[PDB]
Amino acid sequence: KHPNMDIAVILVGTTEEVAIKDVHEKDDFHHLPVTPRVELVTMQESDPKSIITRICDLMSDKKVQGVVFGDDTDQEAIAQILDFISVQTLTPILGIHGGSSMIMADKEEASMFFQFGPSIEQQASVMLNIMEEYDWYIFSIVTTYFPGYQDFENKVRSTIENSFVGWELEEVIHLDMSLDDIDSKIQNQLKKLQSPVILLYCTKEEATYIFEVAHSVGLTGYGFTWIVPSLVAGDTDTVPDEFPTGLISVSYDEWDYDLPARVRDGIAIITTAASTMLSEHNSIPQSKSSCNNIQESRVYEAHMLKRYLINVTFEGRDLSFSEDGYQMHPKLVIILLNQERKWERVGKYKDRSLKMWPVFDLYSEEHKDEHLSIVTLEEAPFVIVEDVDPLSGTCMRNTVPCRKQIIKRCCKGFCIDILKKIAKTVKFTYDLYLVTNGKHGKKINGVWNGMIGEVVTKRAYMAVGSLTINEERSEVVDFSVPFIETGISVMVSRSDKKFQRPNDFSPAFRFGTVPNGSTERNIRNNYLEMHSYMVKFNQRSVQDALLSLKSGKLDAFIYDAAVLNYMAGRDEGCKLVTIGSGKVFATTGYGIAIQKDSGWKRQVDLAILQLFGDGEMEELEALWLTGICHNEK
Amino acid sequence: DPKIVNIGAVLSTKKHEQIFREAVNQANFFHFTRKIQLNATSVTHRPNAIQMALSVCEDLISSQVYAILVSHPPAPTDHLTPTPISYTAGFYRIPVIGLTTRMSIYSDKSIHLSFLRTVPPYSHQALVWFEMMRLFNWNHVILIVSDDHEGRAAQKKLETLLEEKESKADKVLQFEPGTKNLTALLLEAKELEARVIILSASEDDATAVYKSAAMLDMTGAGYVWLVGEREISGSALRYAPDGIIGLQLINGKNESAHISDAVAVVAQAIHELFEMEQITDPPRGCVGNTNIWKTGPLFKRVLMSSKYPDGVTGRIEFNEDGDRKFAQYSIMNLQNRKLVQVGIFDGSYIIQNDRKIIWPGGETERPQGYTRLKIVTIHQEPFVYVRPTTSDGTCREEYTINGDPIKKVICNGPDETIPGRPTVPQCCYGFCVDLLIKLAREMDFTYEVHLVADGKFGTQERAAAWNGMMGELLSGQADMIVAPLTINNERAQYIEFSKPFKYQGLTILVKKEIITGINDPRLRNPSDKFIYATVKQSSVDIYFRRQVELSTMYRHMEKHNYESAAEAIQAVRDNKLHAFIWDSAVLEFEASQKCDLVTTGELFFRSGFGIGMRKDSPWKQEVSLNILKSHENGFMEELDKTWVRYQECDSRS
Repeated sequence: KHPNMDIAVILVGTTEEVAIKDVHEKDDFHHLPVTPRVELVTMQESDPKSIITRICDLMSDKKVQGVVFGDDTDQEAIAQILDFISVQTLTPILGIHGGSSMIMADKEEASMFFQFGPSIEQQASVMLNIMEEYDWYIFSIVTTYFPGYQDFENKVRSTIENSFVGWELEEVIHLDMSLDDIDSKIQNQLKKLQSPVILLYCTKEEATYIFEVAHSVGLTGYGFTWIVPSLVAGDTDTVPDEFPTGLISVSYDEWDYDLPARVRDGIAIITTAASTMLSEHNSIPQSKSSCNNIQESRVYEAHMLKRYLINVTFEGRDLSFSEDGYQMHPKLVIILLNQERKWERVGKYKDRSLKMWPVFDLYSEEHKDEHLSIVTLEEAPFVIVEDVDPLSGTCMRNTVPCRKQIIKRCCKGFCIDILKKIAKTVKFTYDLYLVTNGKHGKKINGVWNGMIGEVVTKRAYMAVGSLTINEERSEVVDFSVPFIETGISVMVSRSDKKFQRPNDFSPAFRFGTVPNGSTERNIRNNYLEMHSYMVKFNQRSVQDALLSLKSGKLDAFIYDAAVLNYMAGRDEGCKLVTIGSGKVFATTGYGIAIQKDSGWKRQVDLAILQLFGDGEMEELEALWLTGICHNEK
Repeated sequence: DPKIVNIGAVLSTKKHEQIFREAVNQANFFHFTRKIQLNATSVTHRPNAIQMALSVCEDLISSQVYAILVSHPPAPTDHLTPTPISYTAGFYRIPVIGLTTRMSIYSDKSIHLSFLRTVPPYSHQALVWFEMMRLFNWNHVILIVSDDHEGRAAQKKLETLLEEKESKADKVLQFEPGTKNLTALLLEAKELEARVIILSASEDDATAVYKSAAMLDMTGAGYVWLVGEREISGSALRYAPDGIIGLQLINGKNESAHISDAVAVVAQAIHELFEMEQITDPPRGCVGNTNIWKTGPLFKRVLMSSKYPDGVTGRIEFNEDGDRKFAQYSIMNLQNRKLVQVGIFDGSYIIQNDRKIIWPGGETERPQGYTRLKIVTIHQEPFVYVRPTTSDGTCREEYTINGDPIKKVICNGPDETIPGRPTVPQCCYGFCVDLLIKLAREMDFTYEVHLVADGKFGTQERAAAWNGMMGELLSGQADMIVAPLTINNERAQYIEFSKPFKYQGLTILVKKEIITGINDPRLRNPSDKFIYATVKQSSVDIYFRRQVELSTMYRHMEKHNYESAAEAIQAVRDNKLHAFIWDSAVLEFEASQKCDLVTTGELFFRSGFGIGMRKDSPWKQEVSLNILKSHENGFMEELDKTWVRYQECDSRS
């Protein structure tokens, strides 16, 4: 009738001979169907022989059905040892502190062992949350052959692949502590890595050697930072200063709950599993404990216990385990090495979510570097050059300075404003000048000309203006997304092949465009006859081309669509209009030069559509682009 | 002064202990006894793991052993009975050397970091197979492994061997131990073209393997079997098939030869070791020492590099894992249901004994080696049609507009007709089907087709993989994909693409009866009032997401998306949506089909439709070669002419 279970618990260390005996096991939650019978024993220092002998010794005829282990020790190995006994006994064992809590090799499925340390996977997740919080995107991993490697590498891989952010894994290193080195082979590899944020994984002892070596390598200093799992920090009571300062690592907190409270949790788990198993089969869990002989019969039946024991809840607190035997989500604390020997808490993390305290600059611009000179050209509706007031001596209002080698000229306009907003958003400073040779880029035989030349010569990082886009320039330099709808178009007073031949029409027809243009090059590429014919009708400048249209002596003019539309809107008389709906072939937009695949690149692009994203472009269109004509609409 | 340096061991019997001590004394006599001396300690195997571990900590380590030797017990209990010692010595990093443990699970340095052995594991046997495979020139094989560290390790090793070559996973087959009936898995195996087989399993499992294999007559000629030492031995030998090829490690049974040699190596290692300074004796006794032994890893390092090529066992060198290198095996044959040595393998090169080769079934000499295509599709109206087979009866005699009977084939695919979705047997007939059978008459292959479960062809999502038939192709659910698939670079890196059967580009469908360009100001001027509709996860959506230049325009399309082609055409027909965007090949046929609806503008995103295959599969090389041959004769032109009706429609204006 009366179902009293048999249980044993051990504490090692505690910094006392006469370690606090039987502090707990006082009846709590007595309602649980099985009452615990407890035998407590302590042993001072850990050994495979001492522990094995003692645990078997307590087994005797005693027939204990469960064991909880706890230690003052920093030792990694201990957990595995007790686990081995479990494999042999099929008697459940778990541990609440220190080494037993420290991670171990994947547990044999038949075997029953549990740890109150966090899962390796969980820890890796927390390390990732920490890096994300400080937005440290780029990192590398240094690991050792100790167990959990590649469960860790895999976990990081899984956690990393899912996220949107463009984080970089730089290197992964596997070095055997065995075959200990004369070569300082670890020094030889570690020296290679250039990455700012390093994850390390190893045994408590190994971390010391790797760190001395890092200190030789120069990896601990100045901008590089290291992040660590539970194992290295261990107890956190003892810290060789071989570890660098600013070292960041996660561990379970002593302060939140003291060790006896944790032991109470363990006992509660064992007796709750016993109560649930009871409820299911009304069967006593009690089994013969003696290791030396064959495992007691019906202990083979014990498997279901593990199945029951994986998730257990008491005191409004979840003990739920994972298949490996680590608890699913114990509360965890983000810890740092405060200057000197202090381990001082930085963050709290629980379940799904993490919270951290410090705001900024935890523990020559850090975010970004260098300077960018820019070249442009003056257009009649993209950039305007103006002569500054001599009395003032310097530029006024929206006008931004630009120099031309031949004298300071003052540039203002669409490119100036778009550039200005972009500079404000991405927060960088820039030098602006004017191009000399060939304006917008031009090809004679083998060689390029214009702003593109200064982009290629690296005399310019980015080129801005009314510059159109084409396959060749996109090939040589990365272009920004088009901000405006534009292209080739026609402007006249008021595919048919009328353009294709003038000669078909008996009176001579006339049309022309500005030479050295993307338009003229495109024309020569696709339509030869038009180019060869139009060379006679080519005009010096847009104002002069306009002179050919306006005063007569030319019928039609062809040019960029944005300029032709703005000119459509702005004319001394509404004597000029666009073609059809002004719907342009070769539909394009104004882009911006960059060097190559390496550039601020995408950061620019985002900025651009944010400009339209807030609707500024419509306003800027009304101010700069909008013409008065097209008034009868 | 002399210094007595202890060694320790666990061995089968007291006689072998005497052999051990004798070998040790031979080591002492033959190397300087003035500087150093070696002392021997040993113990018989104990009934449990625990008595033995206690023996190591008490009986051995109290003697300050610099290393331990271990051998498999007289009656093997479970497996890897020398598991505990590797752990126990391992705590202190005391090097352990096994004589009889061919077990593979000790190869991982991580779990057992002190473990070295005078024998290679069962995994390393693959070195032979690759060499065997090398000679006979069969690149195509099948691998059958039990599921455990042993089998998976064997697979990893062989595959790693293959990795230097183009990686060859012709097929791989995993079964879980203790399973009496394996029949289904072999039924899957026969379908694979490669006719050569290699397997690793335990004796009991192997019995079941051969038992199941004989039922399906895979033991017959034209099939080859390659196997591990364990497979030929025991009860497995009894049920073993004729003509099988088999392996036996040399001196695997003998502990003693390995004893003399291991101790010889230990002696050489120590004498080489004491040449170095800053040495420390191993911990005295288990009790009171929580700390490792700093020398131990060094002792391991020299011992792994310890040469002494002349030995009773053969050449000695150690791989990175501490496993032995350049070991010798003796190949075995099953002739007349008895074991015979056809050849013997030593070093990196096989050696052929004078005995005649045997293959399974009757062969004087028969090195013969190396049939189905699983095809997947999607429901797309012009190139594929779906109707269920009437009752059991198969397919309709329905005839094309040009008098010909319509061809048809069976396809298993998703059904929405039932409330739950079963993979349903169906009849499917298509342009792509006629093409496929055209190939099938042209090509040696035979075809079985089932439609992909997901209505989508494929898109990257969720880690994981792109959902849809493409995902089946990488997964191998279907080895080849026949459908109307546009061909793009994002997909292209993952897989090989057949030369396009068709050339078409995207376009828009709008009802005629009262869109300027691919770039339509009307698109450019979107309206909540004027809808423009597409399918999410359609490749067009990939065009929208991948392309930066139009990236703004994507979102307007994203709104009010439809799940499938029929619904998308219907919306325009129902007039729910004013415009529909899709590639022409699917759309133009419909444009002909109704004429109430029209296609407009110029095909943009000009592309082609092609048959998907893995880059690794060479059949695609023929496929394209065939595709071109089908283009030149105008076969495609006549097929499009058949399946594009063109009957009633015109330019409306």
